[PDB]
Amino acid sequence: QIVLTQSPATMSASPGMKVTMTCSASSSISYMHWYQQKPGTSPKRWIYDTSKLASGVPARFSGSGSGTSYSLTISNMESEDAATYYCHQRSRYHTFGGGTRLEIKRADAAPTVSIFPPSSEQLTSGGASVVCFLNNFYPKDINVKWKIDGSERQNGVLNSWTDQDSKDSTYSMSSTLTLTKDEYERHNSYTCEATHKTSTSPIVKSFNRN
Amino acid sequence: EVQLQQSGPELEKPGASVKISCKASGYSFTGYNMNWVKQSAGKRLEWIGNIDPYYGGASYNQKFKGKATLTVDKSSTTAYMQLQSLTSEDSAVYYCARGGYGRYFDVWGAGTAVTVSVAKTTPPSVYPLAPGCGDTTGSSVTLGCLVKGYFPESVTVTWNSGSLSSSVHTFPALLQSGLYTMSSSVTVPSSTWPSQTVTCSVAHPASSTTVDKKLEP
Repeated sequence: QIVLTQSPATMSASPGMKVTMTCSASSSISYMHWYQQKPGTSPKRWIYDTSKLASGVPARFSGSGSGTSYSLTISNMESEDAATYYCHQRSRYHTFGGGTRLEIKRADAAPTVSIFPPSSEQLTSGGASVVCFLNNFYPKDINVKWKIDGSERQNGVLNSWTDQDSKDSTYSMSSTLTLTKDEYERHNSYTCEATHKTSTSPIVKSFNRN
Repeated sequence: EVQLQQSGPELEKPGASVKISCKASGYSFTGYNMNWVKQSAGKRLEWIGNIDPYYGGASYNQKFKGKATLTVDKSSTTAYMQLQSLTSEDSAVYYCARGGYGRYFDVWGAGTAVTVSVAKTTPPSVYPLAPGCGDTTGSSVTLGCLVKGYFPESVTVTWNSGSLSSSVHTFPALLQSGLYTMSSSVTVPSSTWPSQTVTCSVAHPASSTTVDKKLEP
């Protein structure tokens, strides 16, 4: 029943910075517990009974809070602290927050955008995927719009995002518009249009079949 | 020490059932409640329910009543969760976790992947992603491979037998209508492609498939 809210869902910080993330409950609770999770791994008990550190948790971590408001703090962030942190309470039921992922802060970076027509191989199968890569951008927030002959196309689009990169801390994204071969061949112009905070104009990347 | 060993990945069709296990070791089995937690790909933790191995009582998140059934087996100190009438909503990783004092979860299993699909093992179609005519206007060129319609996970995509790794991005697969699709990109200087050959090598162990696709201008 008790709803736990973690905001923001993504938090940026640099090694050395103090970090504080918050979990708030829809009704007063007695304790908060916290788990750390990294891609490919299970959650790990991190802080429990509001302020107790699990064995093996660095002392730079601390927990606090009371009533409807609780927090997990890192005194001085390390790189290895980039991870998702979930709060957890039990009253009538066990409930979890939505998680806050701590990411490595870096300078903004505009995406490199590439667009690809359907291969002849795919076309012989009656299908047609148009693919757009938007690579090495920061921050992660980005919007991609597909246009066919200048008109926005919303169905048939699938999007995939990489995890933050180990080496340059950027994000990348793949977007695919899948059509039938007959529908694809009926139009001339295909456009991948991206909006990202690094520019007030949409990035336009197109090809014309003719 | 204390360990929870979970059973391996499950692949089942819609409407079927699956029973996954969580073998506990290193402690007095009846002294702790066992909890089960769902995590859909890239999403939050969700509590399913728990079971007391001493008296046998189980408690459920109301959302999973009629979906999940919890049991224990004291002959093998194992906790079980059965998921019935599977739908695509049930594809997730499932964790068992030991509760302490009814409060926190102090030991977690490694998780069991469950994937719901009507598809049997199916090899990928591998499609080259080359820019259209006139697209390469500058100093770099990005190429890709679209790996489509395979089941189950996973595939690997390697560029020029691993020589080009520093500029490679691998995009997580998506499940649609029971089959997976993923893509991979690589960027090289435009002075080296298409003047030189670039090949993506796609391996799909489950179907014994290896596909080498040359990127053509």
